[PDB]
Amino acid sequence: MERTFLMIKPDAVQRNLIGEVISRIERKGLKLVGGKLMQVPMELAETHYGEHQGKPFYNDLISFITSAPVFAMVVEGEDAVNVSRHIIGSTNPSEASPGSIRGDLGLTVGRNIIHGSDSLESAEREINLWFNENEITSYASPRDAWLYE
Amino acid sequence: MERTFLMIKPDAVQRNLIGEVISRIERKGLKLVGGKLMQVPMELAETHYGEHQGKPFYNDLISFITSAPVFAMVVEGEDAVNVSRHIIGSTNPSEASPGSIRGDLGLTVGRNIIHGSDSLESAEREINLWFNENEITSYASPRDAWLYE
Amino acid sequence: MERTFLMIKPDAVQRNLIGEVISRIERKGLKLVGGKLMQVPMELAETHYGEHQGKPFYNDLISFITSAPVFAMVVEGEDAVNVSRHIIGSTNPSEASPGSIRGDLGLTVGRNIIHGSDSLESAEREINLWFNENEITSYASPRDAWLYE
Ligand SMILES: Nc1ncnc2c1ncn2[C@@H]1O[C@H](COP(=O)(O)OP(=O)(O)O)[C@@H](O)[C@H]1O
Ligand SMILES: Nc1ncnc2c1ncn2[C@@H]1O[C@H](COP(=O)(O)OP(=O)(O)O)[C@@H](O)[C@H]1O
Ligand SMILES: Nc1ncnc2c1ncn2[C@@H]1O[C@H](COP(=O)(O)OP(=O)(O)O)[C@@H](O)[C@H]1O
Ligand SMILES: [Mg+2]
Ligand SMILES: [Mg+2]
Ligand SMILES: [Mg+2]
Repeated sequence: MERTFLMIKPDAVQRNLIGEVISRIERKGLKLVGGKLMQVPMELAETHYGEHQGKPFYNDLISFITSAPVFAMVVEGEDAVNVSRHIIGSTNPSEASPGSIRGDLGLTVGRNIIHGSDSLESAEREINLWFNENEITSYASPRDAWLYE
Repeated sequence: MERTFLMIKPDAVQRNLIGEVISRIERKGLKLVGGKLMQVPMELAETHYGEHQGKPFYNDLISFITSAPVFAMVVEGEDAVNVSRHIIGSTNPSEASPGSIRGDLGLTVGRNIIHGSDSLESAEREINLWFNENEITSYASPRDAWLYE
Repeated sequence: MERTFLMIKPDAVQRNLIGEVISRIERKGLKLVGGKLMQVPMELAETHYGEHQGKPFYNDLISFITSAPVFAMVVEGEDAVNVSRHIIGSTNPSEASPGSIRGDLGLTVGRNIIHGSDSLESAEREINLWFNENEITSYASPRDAWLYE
């Protein structure tokens, strides 16, 4: 089944919102298949956020993401990449739909709760960057027969 | 006052979200006026969803809706039909607004949690199809003085 | 730091939705810095809602806002006026996004749960009108370093 990379950022961690973010992912029908609380080393931060090296927020992003643990996830489900982006909401929490993770819990664009892969291509890159395959489980669940034709 | 027919589908029943969906309806201010847990007969499913007869998903539609019990409901309030459609959200859960029942809880279009009548006339037909009048109660909520001018 | 005036209306008070409304404000990141349960004198209502004096709904507005107590608040945070309106949703709960306070909890345009100031000008006006400076507390919170760069 399709997989994406999700990551609860240090603002949500330091706000004691880990369970609440997870609940939103779970209740959507997405399956957690990889999951670890970890500190992000500088090298990992930078390769993760490589595409943004040009920009004025870059230094502040790298600092932020490396300032306290994140909860990194691999998440499975039909159309999982676009589904997750949909529930996460716009990069800017003031544009994100109410009801979305960022919309409900994020205040500013730079501190916006959670990351999700932006495409299949960047899902497979990020999943490989953050996880080894031995860290990723595969398992059938009761509700699987009810989520899918 | 205006009434609509809502039905918590088998996916939400088998995922144990009955209470959660009812709560979404109740806090919107809609009044539950009829409700029963029931298995859907083949004949009722087919007449209820007859407008979809030769669409590719129809056989799946009919097998799903008959596969386990549903929670059938008559709900009352000003503009109940549209108000209900609005908190249910789009047919496809990944189009449905975050914060809507389908946006938050459904994963795929085939398994989208809850049904609501799509028009005033389809509400009266579906209400009549699913309930006899002696199944529909009549009562004043203390809250009404405050939902309306 | 930018601040705005939010007011939980007698309909949410009379449906016992006070904590639930306050929770959506808090979890967005907004900091409650002033707050008080109070009956609204007629003159306070009239000056707060003076703009609408001509309109056909004005008399209903005044009677409604004075029918039971309200919860008056001053809330603080970056872009607080717009951020507040965003989570609150459109005046009409039927056009407000699912997931917003008005979309999930309101039923009609006149019984729509909460007020927020509509610009920086009206924020300062409403805060001054409803509160004295000595009822508005100023304080560092733990989360602050995680909401903002
Ligand atoms: N204008 C900005 N100011 C500060 N930080 C930003 C800005 N734009 C993006 N960021 C940070 O960079 C992260 C990645 O940006 P981008 O990849 O465009 O969005 P997304 O995280 O939604 O995929 C954002 O989630 C955010 O934390
Ligand atoms: N493209 C599709 N693939 C699978 N199932 C579908 C599809 N379109 C509709 N359905 C199913 O048929 C039901 C009724 O369809 P429709 O009347 O168009 O939507 P709604 O239920 O939003 O009014 C939907 O609730 C869904 O269960
Ligand atoms: N057509 C209407 N009918 C009844 N009440 C209305 C109407 N329009 C506005 N109101 C009431 O007056 C309040 C103030 O109106 P307005 O400033 O237009 O909206 P908002 O409160 O979203 O800033 C609304 O929250 C609502 O309680
Ligand atoms: Mg991106
Ligand atoms: Mg339809
Ligand atoms: Mg206004």
